[PDB]
Amino acid sequence: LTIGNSTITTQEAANIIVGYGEWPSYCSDSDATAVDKPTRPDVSVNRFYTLDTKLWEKSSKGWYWKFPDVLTETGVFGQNAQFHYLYRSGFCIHVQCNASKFHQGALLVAVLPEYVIGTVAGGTGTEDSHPPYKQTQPGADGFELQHPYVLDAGIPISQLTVCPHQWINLRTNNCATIIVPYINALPFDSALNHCNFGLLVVPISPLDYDQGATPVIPITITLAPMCSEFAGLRQ
Amino acid sequence: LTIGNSTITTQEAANIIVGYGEWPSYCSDSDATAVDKPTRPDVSVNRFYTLDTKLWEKSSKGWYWKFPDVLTETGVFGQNAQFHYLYRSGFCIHVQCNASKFHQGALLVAVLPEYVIGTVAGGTGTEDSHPPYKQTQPGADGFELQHPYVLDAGIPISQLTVCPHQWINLRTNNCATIIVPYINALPFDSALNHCNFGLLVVPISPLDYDQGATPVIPITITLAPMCSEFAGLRQ
Amino acid sequence: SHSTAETTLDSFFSRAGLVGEIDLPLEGTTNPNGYANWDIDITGYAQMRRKVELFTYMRFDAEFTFVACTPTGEVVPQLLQYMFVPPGAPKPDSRESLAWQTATNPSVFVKLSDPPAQVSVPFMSPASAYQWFYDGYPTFGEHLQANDLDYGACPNNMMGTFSVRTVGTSKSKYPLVVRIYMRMKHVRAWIPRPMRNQNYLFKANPNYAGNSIKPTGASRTAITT
Amino acid sequence: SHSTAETTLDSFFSRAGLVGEIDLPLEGTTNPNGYANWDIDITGYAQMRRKVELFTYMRFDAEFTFVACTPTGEVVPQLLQYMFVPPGAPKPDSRESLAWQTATNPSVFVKLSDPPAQVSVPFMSPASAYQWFYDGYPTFGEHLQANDLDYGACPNNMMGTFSVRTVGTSKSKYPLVVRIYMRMKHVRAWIPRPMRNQNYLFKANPNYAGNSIKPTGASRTAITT
Amino acid sequence: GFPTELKPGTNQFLTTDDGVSAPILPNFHPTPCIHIPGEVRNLLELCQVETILEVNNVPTNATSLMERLRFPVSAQAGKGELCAVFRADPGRSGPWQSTLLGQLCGYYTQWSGSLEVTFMFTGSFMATGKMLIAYTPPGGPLPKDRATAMLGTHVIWDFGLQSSVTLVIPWISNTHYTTGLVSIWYQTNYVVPIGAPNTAYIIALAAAQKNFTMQLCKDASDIL
Amino acid sequence: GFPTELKPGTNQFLTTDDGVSAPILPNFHPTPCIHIPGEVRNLLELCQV
Amino acid sequence: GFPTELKPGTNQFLTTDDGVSAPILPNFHPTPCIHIPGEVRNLLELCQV
Repeated sequence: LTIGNSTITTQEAANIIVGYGEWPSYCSDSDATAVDKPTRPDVSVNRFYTLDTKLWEKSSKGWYWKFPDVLTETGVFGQNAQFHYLYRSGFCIHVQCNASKFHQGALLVAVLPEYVIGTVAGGTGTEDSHPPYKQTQPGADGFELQHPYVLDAGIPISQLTVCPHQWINLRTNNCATIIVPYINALPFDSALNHCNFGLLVVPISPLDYDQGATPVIPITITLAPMCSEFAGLRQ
Repeated sequence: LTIGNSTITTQEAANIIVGYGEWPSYCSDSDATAVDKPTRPDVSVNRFYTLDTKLWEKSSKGWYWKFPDVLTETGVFGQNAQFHYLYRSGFCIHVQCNASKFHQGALLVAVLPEYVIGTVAGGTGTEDSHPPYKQTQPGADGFELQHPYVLDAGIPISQLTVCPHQWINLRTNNCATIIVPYINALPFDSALNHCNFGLLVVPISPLDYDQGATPVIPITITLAPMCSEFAGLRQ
Repeated sequence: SHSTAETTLDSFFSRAGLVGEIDLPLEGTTNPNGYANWDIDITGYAQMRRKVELFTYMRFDAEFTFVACTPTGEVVPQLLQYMFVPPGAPKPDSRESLAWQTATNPSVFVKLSDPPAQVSVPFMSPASAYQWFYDGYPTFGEHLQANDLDYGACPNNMMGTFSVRTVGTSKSKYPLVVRIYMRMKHVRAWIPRPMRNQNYLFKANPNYAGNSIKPTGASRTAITT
Repeated sequence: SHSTAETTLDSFFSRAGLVGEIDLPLEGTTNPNGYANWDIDITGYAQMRRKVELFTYMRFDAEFTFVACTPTGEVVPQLLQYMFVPPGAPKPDSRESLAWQTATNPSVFVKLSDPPAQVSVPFMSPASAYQWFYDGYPTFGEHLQANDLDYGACPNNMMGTFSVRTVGTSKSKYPLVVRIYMRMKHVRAWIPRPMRNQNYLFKANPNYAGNSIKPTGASRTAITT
Repeated sequence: GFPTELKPGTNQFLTTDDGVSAPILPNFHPTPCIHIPGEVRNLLELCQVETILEVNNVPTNATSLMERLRFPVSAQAGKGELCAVFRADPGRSGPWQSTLLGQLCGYYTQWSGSLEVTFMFTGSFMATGKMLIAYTPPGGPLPKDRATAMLGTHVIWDFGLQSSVTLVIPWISNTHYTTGLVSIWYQTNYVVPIGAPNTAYIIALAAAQKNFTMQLCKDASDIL
Repeated sequence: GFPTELKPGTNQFLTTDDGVSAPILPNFHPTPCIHIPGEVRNLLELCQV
Repeated sequence: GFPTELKPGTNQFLTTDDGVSAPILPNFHPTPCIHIPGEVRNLLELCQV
């Protein structure tokens, strides 16, 4: 893939894995879904937007993101899609971790479409609900889980692999690349209001060093959205 | 049309519009509608009937006509349709208004098949009914509307365009010509008892002058009946 | 939803609607005789008139269903009589009238225990199509000046009428209620008209009020949404 | 056992499950009226919810069956009315509502003597497929922060609602109970999910307890079988 | 003879049940179907006919009830704001209830399609000026000003193209919020020579084009 | 007409019987089946992941 | 056996119903249709006399 500004080169072992087995496509619209024609080049906004890199402690318990969201005030992607009426796109996302040959651990990069992340509070002591407002727009840094075993959704990682996933074993792979197409009932919904998609990077073997060695492990996420769908509006 | 007495030359603006998409036809009777033969030369009755021209002031609110009736003591036609047993014809009617290019307004000439126009009185204070006399049998002179928004029929002009219509906007066209075929459940009904058909000429932008200009604007009606059908009776 | 099937006249009109609710108490204040004529109006299903006065001429068959019950809803072993009499044929006057035995008046005999009868009434008019309003006097020939309120109604638009009995020489045993549902089939319509905007006053003419209502107002001013 | 017939989604789903238990007593304090609206939840069959949360999006037609009896089980000579009203359509508020006579609301008249009514409801959603949970606030456009309990639930996943009456102007004579069974037909599903492991609290969000249980425990130690 | 098992739905009366029923008069041959010119076999034919749009849904007096089809332009306001045609959703309560389209949509539930709104100018022959019509898609609020509206879908209408101007809104849908907005702005003042009324009028009539489709039938009328 | 004898199983309601029932909305045409990428037509597909 | 749903109009007696009913004497052979000259098959022929 030599499309964009600067890449990050790998020895390209077959850690490549496509969402459900079929590539992200464009919209097949030479019929009548919209008489106005959204127009989209492959390299305008398909820049390699690399998020903030995050730390991995022993007591880290996994992290999640939402994707139509994550680009809002993020990149020229967010500066246009907020103003555009409708959105659709595939992704090439690269979760990359840099570690030593003395470190041991296990990460599980997995991909999940409709991610309803809960959640609950205490009980019925004072109030029964209050899910957070800041639940959407988790920043590149955010956010930590609460109960990773159930993904704060009452759903087990034990079977998380049933969704398109990919392993990062510091024994073998420090790099993983997974591609997802667009996934929705409608070929066009709006973006920031509905996050079509969620990404998880959760450790299973919770890492161990022997001290005197850098205790923090970088998990750098690198994104490249393919087959987007836009045109332009006002401001 | 160079068929008849005197014609009227026009620059043939895109005023052409046919009733419902079909030319007025004659009678097909090699079936079993009548062993009797209706008789009509093509040049017998096709004279250009121009009625009296009516005035259009700012306080004008529209007029309507009924067509089989309007010819009674009207023309040699009414002197002809009154004696016959059965009637059938389409019409080609030419509505022409002459105004200045300093005058402005907007007319909607429209034609309506079965036109039952009411009507009602006050309440139950003085009279409860009194259905109208000259409601049917409208002379050339008549008739003025009463409440144009509902065509005195509880029916909105807002959707009058659903019927065969044509606009006269003094911005562009001052002339309109519209053709109607025969339209009834029976191919032959009687004339003087039932007016199968109604014509409306309603202003929406009720004309405006700048004073010092003649405040009366003429809406001249001209009629030309195609495909009549008769044979002969007594006297 | 790329399909125009729900915009067909048939799909737009095909639905058994309640158009008749006939009450037969054991004895009471409705009809102490044990006998009822139902002139067959389509307007019984209220909204239907506007729904069909979209057009001038249209044409259809009619499939009627007869659900009869007690006012309680108790289903009861009663044997009753449905009679459809053609436009030409006369209507019965008494419970013991002869019209009930007149063969040319098609009759239906079912029990309430037996599931609702289901019949079809064809296109009865001598015209090519039904007609909702006649821009003329329904009198053929020279006019009579006795009255002139006889306006707009086309008389050969009557598609018959239905009559009901609790069969027998003696009076009924149970208080009964018959309901009639109308379904329109092979629909063909013709000349399209603008749709009604006022309330109706009478049920034979497009009459209106001495004060016009507006199909939408309260918009303040043209600038404010 | 070499056959993939019982591993198709259809065989996995083709079975009428009880989803409705509506009581219409002679009189009491649930609904003293003789009248009940039944919003059409599939969650009525308890286990079905986890059974369908195996996937994200799925799609099917639905065959409904209505068995009615007394709380005793006495089958009773009563004629009742089932009315299905679409998602858009309004629900009746009173027993004597006008909505019962509204034609665009398909209605069913059966007796308890008559075997249970059976109708088929097609795929209703304006979407191409159903959706069990919407990872967004269901408003298109700007967010409304007046309320935020409106989360995850997709409203056009609602496939209508059912209403029941004891037919008649007067109240019923007998105490009745209607039971509703749903069978899913041409089922096609899509995106696979891990299956639920904790208990449900609400029916609009996959919320869980403030203390996690374990989908299997009591294993003593890894060495001992 | 022939064996049979009766199945549920037996003896049931379904209002929308479509079957062939017992004919009451089987020997009867009805009056023949002769050809009558204007005929409809689909309501969309009606959904596609251009009909008047009551933008000026302001006055409620029968003497001023006619003012709704019409909406004015005058030499008073300059380069400012004249009129938004309000929401661009026909079946929704508003100006569109005047259109035939808006009414038949009231006989259904949710729709999807494209609309075109042709505007007609009724002023004098000698009048000249400019108007820019600006559509504002759902989600995006009404453009603050002219300069804000120009950066989007908009058409500068001059009375050189006097006859009309057709504005086609691409796509609208009902998915059970915020809808499309059409705004009409004074690009410039209504200039006239002497002898012309310092005020003129516009009539707006609209319809849906051919990709327009509708949903399930639903009834809600006026009479009771 | 065509002679018929009712046989046992008449008027019986079987929860798992596979028959065609009366359609509630015979005029209704649902939104089209557009292609959604990941699809399952057999649960065995899950047994293999 | 063969599945069936009974529809409304069931058990109804319609006076103008055109059906074939059970024959009372199926083995009976009625006297043959010998030819008698003047015959009418339609009432309109009378309308023309």
